[PDB]
Amino acid sequence: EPDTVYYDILIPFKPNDQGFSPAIFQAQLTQPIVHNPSEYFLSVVRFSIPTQNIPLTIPQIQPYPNTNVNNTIYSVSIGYNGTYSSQNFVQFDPSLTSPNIPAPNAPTVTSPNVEVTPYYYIYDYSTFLQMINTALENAFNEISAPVGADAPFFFYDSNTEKISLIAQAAYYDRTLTTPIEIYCNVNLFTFFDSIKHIGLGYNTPTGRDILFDVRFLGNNYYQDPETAPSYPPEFIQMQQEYPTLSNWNAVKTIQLVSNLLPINKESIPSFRNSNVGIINAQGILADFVPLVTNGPEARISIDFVATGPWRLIDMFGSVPIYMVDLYVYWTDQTGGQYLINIPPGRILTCKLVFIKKSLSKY
Amino acid sequence: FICNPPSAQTVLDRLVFIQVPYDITFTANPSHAGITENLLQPGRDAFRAFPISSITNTLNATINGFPVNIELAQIIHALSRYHTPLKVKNGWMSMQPSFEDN
Amino acid sequence: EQVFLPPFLWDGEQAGGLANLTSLTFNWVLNNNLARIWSHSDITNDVSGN
Amino acid sequence: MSNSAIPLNVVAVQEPRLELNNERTWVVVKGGQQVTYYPFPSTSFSSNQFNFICNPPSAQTVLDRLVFIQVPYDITFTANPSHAGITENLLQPGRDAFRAFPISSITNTLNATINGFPVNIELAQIIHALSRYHTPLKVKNGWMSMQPSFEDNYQSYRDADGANNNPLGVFTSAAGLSELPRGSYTMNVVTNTTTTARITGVLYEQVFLPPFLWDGEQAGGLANLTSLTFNWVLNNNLARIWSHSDITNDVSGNSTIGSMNISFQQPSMYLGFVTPRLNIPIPPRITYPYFKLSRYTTQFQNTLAPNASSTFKSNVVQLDSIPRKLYLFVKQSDNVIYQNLNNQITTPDVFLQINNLNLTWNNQQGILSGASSQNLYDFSVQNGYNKTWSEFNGVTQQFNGVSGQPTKVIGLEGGIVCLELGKDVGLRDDEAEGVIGNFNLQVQMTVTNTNQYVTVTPDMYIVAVYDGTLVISNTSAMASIGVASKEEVLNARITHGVSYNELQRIYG
Repeated sequence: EPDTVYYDILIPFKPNDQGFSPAIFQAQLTQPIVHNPSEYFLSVVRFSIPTQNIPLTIPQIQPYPNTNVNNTIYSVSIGYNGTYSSQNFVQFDPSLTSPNIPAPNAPTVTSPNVEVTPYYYIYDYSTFLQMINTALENAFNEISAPVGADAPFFFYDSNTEKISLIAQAAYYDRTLTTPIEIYCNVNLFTFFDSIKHIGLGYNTPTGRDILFDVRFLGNNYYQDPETAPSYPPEFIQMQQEYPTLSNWNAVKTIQLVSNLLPINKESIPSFRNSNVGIINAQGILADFVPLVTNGPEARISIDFVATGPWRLIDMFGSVPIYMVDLYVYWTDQTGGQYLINIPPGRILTCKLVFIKKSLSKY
Repeated sequence: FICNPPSAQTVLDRLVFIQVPYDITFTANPSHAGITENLLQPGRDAFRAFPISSITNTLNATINGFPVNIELAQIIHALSRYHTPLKVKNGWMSMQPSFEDN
Repeated sequence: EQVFLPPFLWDGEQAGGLANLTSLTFNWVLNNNLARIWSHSDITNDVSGN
Repeated sequence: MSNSAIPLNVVAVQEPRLELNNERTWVVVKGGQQVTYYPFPSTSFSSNQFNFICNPPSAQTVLDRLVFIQVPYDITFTANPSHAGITENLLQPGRDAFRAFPISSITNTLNATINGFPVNIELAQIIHALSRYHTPLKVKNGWMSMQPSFEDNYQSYRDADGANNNPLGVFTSAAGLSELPRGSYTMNVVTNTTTTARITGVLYEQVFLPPFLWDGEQAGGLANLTSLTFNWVLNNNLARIWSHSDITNDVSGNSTIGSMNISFQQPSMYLGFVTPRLNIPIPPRITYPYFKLSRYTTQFQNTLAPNASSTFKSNVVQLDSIPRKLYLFVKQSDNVIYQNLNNQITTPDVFLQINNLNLTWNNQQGILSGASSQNLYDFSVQNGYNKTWSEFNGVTQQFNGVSGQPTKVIGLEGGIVCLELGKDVGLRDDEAEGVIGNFNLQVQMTVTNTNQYVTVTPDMYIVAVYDGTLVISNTSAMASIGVASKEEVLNARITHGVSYNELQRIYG
């Protein structure tokens, strides 16, 4: 009967014999919280989630004909004279991750898209850039020369916190008359930008458009660091000004849902196109998009202390409440559920509030 | 699901259910091998009864804006044991895999 | 699978229906594990046993 | 109690273990003196048709509703060229029995006139629809235990053996307190080998058609009858009594058995006359419930197999009165299966599975068109269907565990949808279960065949059953359908008094 009662929901940590925790908690409470919930607006403060376990990205595989479960919707190019190289895509190799998970099966006629197994998760920038590298390198080698010159590579600074692009340096700078060039799949682009990039006509049949430009044009010279310094400097560097965390993320939302509290049922949006429609109805408690920018680390943890004003959900029937049930999920486009997982070292904590309707509303 | 009665003063029958087309694949564990003979056996492996209900953490329905929910997971295997007679067991119930664990 | 919660009923006896409803709506949240659908024989293991 | 949205009224009850007080009475149970029984032997049986006539003693003796007819017989099979094979005893332990139910399956029609007004039921195919329908285990295992009466549940015998629920097995091998399989019913074998076999016995079958009853409870037996004469007429084919399994016959389609003949010795029929007490007298004229089955059948040219679907159109009809109940089962055709016995003896008694049905009663179409097959089963069970969902719509994945054969599929049984018109179709207002007028139906429907073994040409059905009242007075037999008027039916003082279910019982 009192005007307002708070409740605390925390979930500890429970691994399987196989190390994994379901971030759900559910509990029958040994004695009713609200005497009669017809006159309460339920709302939530202070909820918090360990995000330490989520991929940085789930890289996307081309939906076929494509029978290697592995190579993706990515590519690169080199030019010289200008003889081109047919784009080599990029092959997301398992053993840089895993290596110990079963791989799925590439899908002729039937359904064409490979469903996402925890197998595709990639954490770090250290792990993905190191993949473009094996591609550019492997690309370049079809079109040799002149003389000796390493193919370019991507590296990500810690605290930069910005990805870079290193390339020689007395060729292939774009101001020289004989320059070698880089191109992409225009899809892969989103991560790399904003390097300095001349645009070329979007999605052309033969691979190659967008043109990462080396030439400086800068307070931009760079060297080493694997030999004693030398004049002129070793290679040009073109770090992106913007620094993004970003386009990169696989986290597109998170969603606490609770199938117990008398509540009211609001619909979540789909990623389907055709159609929209079609309002669905299930209770939805609290849920937020990633707040840009909380700056990495935000990969470390999400947090939502309420800042006002009270945001109310409703409550309906007249059953004294006996159960706190709560589920947490993180979603990616294309919009699949993936119930969140709590890492060995952290505890997952919501809070709750009931207010007596009469104080708030006439 | 979300479904509103078609018309005014339309009474609604009380047996409700749900059909759900599925797909499953089994994979062998690379220990103890072999491992001779087909993975699925003749009188060795079949559905748990009743399947969907057992793997439901909880189901909710709200008749006319007032919420009613049950806890399907643990309640069931005990609520299923009685009050069942053979007549009834053989009837409505039969659709879902229906036999107990002796 | 039958919907199992009263008022709705699963025993073969028949009793009045719920007029005058405006909007029914259900909601199924699946238990996380999903292996629990299958059963097995401990025998086929055998002797190790994984 | 007056605690609800609308106040409700209270009463108390006492828990079973204590009343302990309420008025007791002593209920003496009066039944007329001198119950008797007598075997009336058939005045002029034959091989083609046989027929009994009996007259109740007088105006005041009440005959009872449960009648049956026992008939002694012999048979003889003889191994044909050129199958053999020709090894082992011509009958085998798991493979042979009578069809459930044996003489019922052969009757072309059974006619029985009462008190001078003739009521008859066709029986060859109408009997199997009614067979699965209303019985439960405890009543199946009572009166209906005399005819070899276990329903054929597989789509062909061939696969059945040897399952401990196989439809024609030996007594041992059938679980404890259950329905025992067809093979168990006794008759002596005078001889058996290869090249010959000969059996003799006596098979009971209780005459089916209403008024006479086959379900356990008793309703007042017909009186005051003046005279009563049955008479059957059988199908010439007659080879249908025996049923035989497939496996034993060899490949090249050759059959061990063919051919053989049957014999009957004069058969009888047992009536039970009861006569009332001195002081309690029976009213001059009385009134019994009077049912009436009918069958409409439509066959087509097209064929489907071994498991492809089809849709079909039943012929249009006009119905004099809305009937109480209807049955709509489509079964392997009658055109075939009277030609060429081995097949004729062999074929089971199951029908094709219903993928769905679309029905039109008068001036509406599309009734039930979006209802999934599963729904039909539920209403049918509600009417008493009694078979599990697995067999209805039957098929089964029984899986092999050997490297590396494919894994057998079994064709199982059949489905037979039933609807009650008030319960299920919904009759327009001012109209109800008994009323008269002219309402045309035409039931389109889609079906798949399931047994893996043979191609099938299918003939659809519709059994309807009207409910009337028939008055007997000696000697008269007025009978009338829909008693029953449109204005009276509309006015309809309604009693919150009687339950539905008690009403359910006096079927049907």
